[PDB]
Amino acid sequence: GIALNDVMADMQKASVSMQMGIQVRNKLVAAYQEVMSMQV
Amino acid sequence: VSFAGQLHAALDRISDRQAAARVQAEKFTLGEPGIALNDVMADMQKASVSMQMGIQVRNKLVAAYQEVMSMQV
Amino acid sequence: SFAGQLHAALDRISDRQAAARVQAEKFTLGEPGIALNDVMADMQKASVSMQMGIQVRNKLVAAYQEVMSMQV
Amino acid sequence: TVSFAGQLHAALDRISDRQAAARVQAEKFTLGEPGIALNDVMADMQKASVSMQMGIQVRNKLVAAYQEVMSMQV
Amino acid sequence: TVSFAGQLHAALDRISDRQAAARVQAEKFTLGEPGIALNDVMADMQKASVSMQMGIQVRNKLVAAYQEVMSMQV
Amino acid sequence: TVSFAGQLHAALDRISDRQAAARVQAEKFTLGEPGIALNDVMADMQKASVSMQMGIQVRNKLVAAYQEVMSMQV
Amino acid sequence: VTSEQWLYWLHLYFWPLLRVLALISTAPILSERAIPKRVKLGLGIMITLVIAPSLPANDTPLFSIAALWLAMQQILIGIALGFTMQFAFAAVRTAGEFIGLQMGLSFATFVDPGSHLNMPVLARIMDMLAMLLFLTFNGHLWLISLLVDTFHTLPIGSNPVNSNAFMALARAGGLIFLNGLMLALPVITLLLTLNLALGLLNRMAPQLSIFVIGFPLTLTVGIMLMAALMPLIAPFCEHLFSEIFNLLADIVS
Amino acid sequence: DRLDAALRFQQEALNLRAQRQEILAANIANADTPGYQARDIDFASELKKVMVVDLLYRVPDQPSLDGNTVDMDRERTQFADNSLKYQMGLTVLGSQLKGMMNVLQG
Amino acid sequence: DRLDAALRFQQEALNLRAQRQEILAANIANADTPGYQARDIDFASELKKVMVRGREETGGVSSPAVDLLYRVPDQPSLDGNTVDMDRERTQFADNSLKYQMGLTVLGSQLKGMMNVLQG
Amino acid sequence: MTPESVMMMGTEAMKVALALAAPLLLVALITGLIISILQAATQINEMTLSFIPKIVAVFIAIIVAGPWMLNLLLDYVRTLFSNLPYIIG
Amino acid sequence: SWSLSVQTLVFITSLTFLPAILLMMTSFTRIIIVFGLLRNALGTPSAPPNQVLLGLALFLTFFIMSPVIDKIYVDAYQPFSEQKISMQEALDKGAQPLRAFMLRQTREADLALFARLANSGPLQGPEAVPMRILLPAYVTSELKTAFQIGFTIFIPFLIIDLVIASVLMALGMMMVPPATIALPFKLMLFVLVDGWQLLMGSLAQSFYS
Amino acid sequence: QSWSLSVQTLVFITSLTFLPAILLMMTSFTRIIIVFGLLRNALGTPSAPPNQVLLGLALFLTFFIMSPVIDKIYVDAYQPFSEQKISMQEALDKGAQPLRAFMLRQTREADLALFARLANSGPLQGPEAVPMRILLPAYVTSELKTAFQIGFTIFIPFLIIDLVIASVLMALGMMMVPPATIALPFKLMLFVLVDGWQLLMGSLAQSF
Amino acid sequence: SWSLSVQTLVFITSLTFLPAILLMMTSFTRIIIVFGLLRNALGTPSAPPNQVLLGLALFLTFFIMSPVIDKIYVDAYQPFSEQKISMQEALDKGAQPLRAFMLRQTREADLALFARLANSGPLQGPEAVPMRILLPAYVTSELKTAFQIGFTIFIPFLIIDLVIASVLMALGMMMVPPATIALPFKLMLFVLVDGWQLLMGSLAQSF
Amino acid sequence: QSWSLSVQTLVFITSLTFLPAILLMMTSFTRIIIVFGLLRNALGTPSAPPNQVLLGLALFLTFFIMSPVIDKIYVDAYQPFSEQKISMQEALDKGAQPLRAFMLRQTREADLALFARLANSGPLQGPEAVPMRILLPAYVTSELKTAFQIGFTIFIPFLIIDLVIASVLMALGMMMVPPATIALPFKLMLFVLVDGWQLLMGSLAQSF
Amino acid sequence: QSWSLSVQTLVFITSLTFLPAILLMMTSFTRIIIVFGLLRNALGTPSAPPNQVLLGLALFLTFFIMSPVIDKIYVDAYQPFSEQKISMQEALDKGAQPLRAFMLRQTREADLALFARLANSGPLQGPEAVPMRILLPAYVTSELKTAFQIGFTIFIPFLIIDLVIASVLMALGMMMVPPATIALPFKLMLFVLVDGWQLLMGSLAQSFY
Repeated sequence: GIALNDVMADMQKASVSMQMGIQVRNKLVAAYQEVMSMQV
Repeated sequence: VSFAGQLHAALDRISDRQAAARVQAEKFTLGEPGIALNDVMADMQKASVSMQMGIQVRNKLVAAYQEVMSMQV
Repeated sequence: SFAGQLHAALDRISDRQAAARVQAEKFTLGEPGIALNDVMADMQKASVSMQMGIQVRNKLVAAYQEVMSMQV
Repeated sequence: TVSFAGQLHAALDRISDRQAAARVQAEKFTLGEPGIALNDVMADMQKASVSMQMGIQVRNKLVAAYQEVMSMQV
Repeated sequence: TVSFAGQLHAALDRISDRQAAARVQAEKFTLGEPGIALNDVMADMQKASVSMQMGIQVRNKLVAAYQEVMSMQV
Repeated sequence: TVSFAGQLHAALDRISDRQAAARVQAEKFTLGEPGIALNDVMADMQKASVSMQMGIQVRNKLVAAYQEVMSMQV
Repeated sequence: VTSEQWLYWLHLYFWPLLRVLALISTAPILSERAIPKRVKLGLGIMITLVIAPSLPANDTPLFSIAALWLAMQQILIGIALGFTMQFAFAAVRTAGEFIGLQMGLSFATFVDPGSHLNMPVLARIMDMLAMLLFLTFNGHLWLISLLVDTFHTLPIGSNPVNSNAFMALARAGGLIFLNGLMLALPVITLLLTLNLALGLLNRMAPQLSIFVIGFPLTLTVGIMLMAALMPLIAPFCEHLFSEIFNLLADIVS
Repeated sequence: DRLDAALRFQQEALNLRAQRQEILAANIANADTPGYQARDIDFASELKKVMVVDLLYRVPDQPSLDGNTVDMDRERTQFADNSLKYQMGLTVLGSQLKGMMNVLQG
Repeated sequence: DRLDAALRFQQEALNLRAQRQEILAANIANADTPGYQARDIDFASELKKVMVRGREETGGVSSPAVDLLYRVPDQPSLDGNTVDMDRERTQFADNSLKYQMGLTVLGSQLKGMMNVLQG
Repeated sequence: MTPESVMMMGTEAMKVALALAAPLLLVALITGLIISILQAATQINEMTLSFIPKIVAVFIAIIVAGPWMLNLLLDYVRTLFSNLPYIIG
Repeated sequence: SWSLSVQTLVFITSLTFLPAILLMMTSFTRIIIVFGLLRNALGTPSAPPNQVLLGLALFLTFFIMSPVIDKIYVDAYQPFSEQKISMQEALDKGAQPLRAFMLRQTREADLALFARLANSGPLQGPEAVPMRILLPAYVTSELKTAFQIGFTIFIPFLIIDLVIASVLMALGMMMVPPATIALPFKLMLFVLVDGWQLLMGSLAQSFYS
Repeated sequence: QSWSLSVQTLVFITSLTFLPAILLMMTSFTRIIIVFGLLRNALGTPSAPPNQVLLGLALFLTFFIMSPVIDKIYVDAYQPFSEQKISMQEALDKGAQPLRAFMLRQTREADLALFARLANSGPLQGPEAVPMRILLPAYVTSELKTAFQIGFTIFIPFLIIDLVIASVLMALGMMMVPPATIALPFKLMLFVLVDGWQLLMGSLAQSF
Repeated sequence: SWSLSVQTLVFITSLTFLPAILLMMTSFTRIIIVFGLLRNALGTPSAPPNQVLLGLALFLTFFIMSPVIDKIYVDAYQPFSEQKISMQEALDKGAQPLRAFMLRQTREADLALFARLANSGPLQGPEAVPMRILLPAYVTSELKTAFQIGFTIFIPFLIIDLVIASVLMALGMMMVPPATIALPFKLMLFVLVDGWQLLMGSLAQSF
Repeated sequence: QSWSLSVQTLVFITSLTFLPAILLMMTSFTRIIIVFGLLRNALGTPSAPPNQVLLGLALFLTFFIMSPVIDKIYVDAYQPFSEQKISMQEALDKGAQPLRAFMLRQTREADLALFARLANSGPLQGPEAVPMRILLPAYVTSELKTAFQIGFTIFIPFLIIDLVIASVLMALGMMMVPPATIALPFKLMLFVLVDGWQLLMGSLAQSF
Repeated sequence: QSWSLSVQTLVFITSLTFLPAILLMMTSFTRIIIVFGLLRNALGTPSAPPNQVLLGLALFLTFFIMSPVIDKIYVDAYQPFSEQKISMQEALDKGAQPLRAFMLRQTREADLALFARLANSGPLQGPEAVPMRILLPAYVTSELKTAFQIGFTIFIPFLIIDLVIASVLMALGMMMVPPATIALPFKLMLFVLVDGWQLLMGSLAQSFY
């Protein structure tokens, strides 16, 4: 069956990919709120 | 079936393994025939490894939850 | 100018990372002439350079945000 | 007239001097110099590390104070 | 007539006296003064470390609380 | 009628009486009173240590939750 | 055993979460700053937990430009839905502000445009009345349901897109004005007549009128007129919500 | 306390091993006393009784003239075995406590 | 895809280290069995093979698709096994250190990435 | 909860506003009209002398009817806050 | 049952989600939104230094959730602490009173919508609703109720500004800001009509009704 | 009976987390800070003195007001506890008394009655029967109400100046000027010629 | 191709400048200024919320960038997958449509001024204008274009206001303010002619 | 009596934490900052000089004004401490004296009396023995009052300009012409011609 | 004599935090954005171009203005630093001189004299010996004065337009017509036909020379 070598490696990736998604969304949301907080 | 179900299944499996190792250790300490010290010690080793795996999974899972709850909305 | 200097710095950091990774890869295959201590030292130097780049990026981004938040 | 820039420069020079002295002593000890002992080398390196950590912490506190003061609405 | 600065000064001074006493006891033991036991030296050193760590934690909590109180929008 | 303060007091009491019982057992075993065994002394001390670690971890979780709730803006 | 494939779960739970949270941050009432951020995040997380297992999971890696295109698509869909919904409240605010400006409530804008002195209090009154009506008609549940439904029409997977469709949302900018006039056409008209009446008074003995007799009379008349006109917004409120909703349904596809 | 229930079995086993170790060493020490009977305890039954002591006489193997029934070989083997089992119980109890600790550390 | 490809070499090397250590432990276990030729794998060639073509299994009783080669015996033995204990324990220790090296490299890379995704 | 209830409470609210503002506005309007007709009769025309008695009249209006407004608005707010948990949906 | 190590691990992990329980399963949410809206209404966006409002909301929630906590303790925590009910059954036993409170206040339309979105079968009675349907339905109902309460709260504080602006405009003082005049009067109103006792009692009734 | 020293250290270092909460909810900080914020709003300028200065000044005022209570606590609880004459729990119980009296003296009856109604309290009896968990929210509510009462009457003179200046300006004819712009210097003049800061501190201190 | 971690760092760093890209590189400034001036024209500085105007400008910007986005997709998004071209060269190729667009929308005078501000003498060709000289010139050209469009919008509303005031004066009224009378007529003219859709059509035609 | 080195560095870092509070409540930063904000409000340009520019100017002016006090602290207190001549406690006590003297020079006796009477301090003979806990709030209050006085006085010439332009526009019949649009350029011209910035900074420095 | 690598990295990262302060108090930025803050007031539209557009335009103009100074710093100081022929201390000493000269040429003598007197500095032999603590605030003061001069001069043609339009409106008996709304489109006309933005930026750049 699946060994610790594979389990840990995929677990870490998934953590890395989730962190990347969170950071990119945070950047996009911050940019959008900066645009909408404008004064026209 | 679901993620909570999978986590519950993993916890039950780990606890069952630990309880089996503990019961075999108590049976050996009891003096009942047929139980070898080799098997007791190896099963305790396996139970410790499984506990450590569960601890690591919990640590990461908590870290990921904290990361998500920090996400800006 | 300034963008050119930033590009040069990023290129140097990435060359550091690539050299360290290639040396570790060659050492993994068992190639002779590459020692473990050199591999570890190069890896740590690459990590230090990358952390310096990250810190410089953070300071520059904070400065840009502070400048752009002024009330004209 | 006491100036804060002069004091900061003096503190940085002291930290750099301690670090350089420790580094020079370690380099000389590696080269097989007779009149240098290992315990002194390690103790000097640890003292230099402590001094540089103190400098880093003071810089962090100063930067926090400056960023708090410059974030006012006047 | 209770002054919080006075109590902070008292606690800081008490920590200082504990550290100085442990340092002087170790100093005297090193010089080979009869009547000093190694176990008591180590015990008093560890007590001094515990007192200093308690002071560090109290300072951390007070500074954090002051920064949370001092950053509210009035 | 439940009481969270009462529950915390009961838990702190449980920890404190466990620690005091282990301490008194060590007291009697050091004094030389018959009937006390060294392995029991060590086991009770380790049980008290585990209980205190339980308390420390629950404290950490509760303080973190309270700080995150109180750091929110309405 | 003990697999727990994490990438599959992450890719199944991520993109629906992105779309739901993008709608949440812009949809009216669900995007108001008074809600704590964690409440909004938890609502999005729970909605995704309910919805995602039924959807086909995507396999594009998070470390690819395809992931960036997907994220841009979800953000676009969510903000488009929320903004098209917000257009109705924009129209109500416009109508209220215009009724208030014909009240003479803020006369300083005619002399100093945008001079940090403006109080569209009627606009706020009818804006919060419109929010109360939207809450009553359960518009937010509909919004959530349509956010779910746009999957069948437009799946998570990158799909090609159209053009004049965007114009439609931009062209919805006309409705804010058009429907706005439809809310202000009766009352303003009578106010207009009142002002006309005041003109007849000024055609008599010069000066000694307007700025001394016109303002209180027109203020009281506007107050009681639109107090009587309050029962009228609710059918127009439902009309506005229906317009926004079926425009969204027609154009999102 | 629930913590006691988890560690009750190993603590009782460890205490019983220590008591039986003392009894065996008393048998060794009194090997030369004429008229001394070699006493021992049945580990399993007493462990049941404590979890839910009485001394049993050892069956003599060789008849001595002074009435001493202590046999060197039998009790030396039992002493070594009890030492080994005491070490094993210490190992198991320490492992359980260390696991309970790494669950909490963080 | 990009992150998966960047971390694939060290991950595969670490998996091959694990399989080689399983083989070496099997050799150590069978060290007193009469008529057992010691088995070992060529790490570099099998590592390149697994990278170019993905990992595969004989069945799945399951086992890897690695080529189990025979070790040349040092000195003869009447029972008929070629497990020389010095060679086994040297390869075991070397594989141990190389597996720890792989863990260190992979952990360093993953931190080197969390540092970036850390703002 | 029903839209009829929403519009009824809105209408009652804004009639309360009308009752609060009607005395002051009406007093100001009457003073302005009186000063204007006096100006027309006397053939006097300055746009500033109509502003003088208006302030005094409107300020007296709070003296006389101010307690009534303060008692009406407080009663309205009190009743609204008391009936808040019965118009929930 | 689980091993003691597993039980301790689960207990420590579950201690993390306390803010989530407070925000998404408790009265705290519609005990705050109202406070934020009221603070927006009076024109003092700082006034009660937040922390003050958070502490008041925490005490109000503790006073309001008292019967639910009592029922959980008597039915789940007491048997669990006395080794009569296992750790994996105390959670299930205690999740029922909270689920019932979560229902007593969760509207229908939301329940129907989230029963449709899950593609679940017909729910003839409330006893067939799982937590996966009740959670977001309760959250949405609480948000809507809080916003309704706040929006009927907002009306008098805008009425005062309206009448202030109209009175200022009657006399021709068109360049006087109305907000600066209205703020002291809004404070006077909120002082006079027991601003907080009435609001506190109204919120508490809004829960128990 | 006494707690172990490890338990005492744990409780003592955990209790320091509630220091901002104690200062805000339980002391005079809330009323002073609310009055100060309302006074800036009333001055015509929203952020003339930085929030930091006002926060530090409010902290000093709170310390000076509460110094008698702190002295009573030190005499009753801190001093006999530090000399190892009473336990920790009994020291806390004894030291809660002067703070309870201070909280009661400024507590509205209606607030206490309401929060006793919501806590199912039945036969209360002596003012010395109110529990801390009932007394605290009533004290907070009374403090908020009192701060609002002080603020809305602090607002009065500046409204008087604003109305007088606007009326004079418009009656004179210059109706296109912004009255607030001309009024702000006069608000500052009134605040400095009355000694507004000193008198305001005197009033805030006397309010207790 | 350089390191993946450096690529992640650069990507997340470049994500920060998204408002800068939207404002300086696209047309968003033009639509936002046109909307602000149009709002100032009708006499109501808060009739449509700033949020709604910003979102409408965002949608208009997305449509009017759709051809440039398509060119970017053809030149950068697709070949980055087939790996015929990738990395910084593909990034420059994808940025090329943005130049072409910004060259199209930029006046010659602004580019000439910003070149003589950088001492770039040998800038002879018009497709090799550096970004440093192209960007602020493009922004200034956008400001001028937006102001011109705002004045063109202003003309009819100014005419209506003047006509209303003239009729009020001719009819004998000397005290009635013409703004109150002219506001609803401004709105009925704006709605009746359907000003909004023609305005967006002209803006799209304005490129 | 001398603190051990670890305690000394703990005190040093903890004191460095309190740096903005010392700058705001013990130096001349607060008065300069308040006057600058009021001046910016007075010109009709609420955001013309960015907050960071004015904050930097106030910081430099504060450093220049407090240079004599810092020199006294260095010569009398810090220099012997750096040469290990005196301990940290006595060095801090010696360094308090010049700063207090400076703060006492710029405080009002009425505020000192208010805070002394509020704190129930016993009779104090002369300025030699006044606790810092008493002097700091009184100095802060005096600084606030002085800053408001200076700002209100500064508000006068711009008020003159606004009134004269409004009257000139009104006497011409221009009833609906707002005076702010015409007054702002002339306010800028007035401030430029009188060399306003350097004159105001010199006046602020001379008042200390 | 050279600093250690750790100290050099610490100093560099610490000095990276002062970037907005350096930009405001040492470069051209202060004069530019302030003028923009006034220009948007002169046009009658406080909204104007958005704040971020003006800030970025000022940043680009500042970079173009300081291109010679940046080039001189790069040549004289940073190039030996990269090519290892200088230390960090000597680089900091040498690179500031061109920037000090740039600051001095735009510094009014009166402000410099004021800050000398206020620091009680000794007799400065010549410009070259002026301390930075004296040159920085004096430069900021002169910068503010020059920016206000430029802004007031800018305010002129729009005042001309407003006065002419108001006089035309009043000469026709149209007394009740607010001239601001009428004159705003003509201000936009004036800024468009004369190419106001390009002319203003050219004037600013030439002013710094």
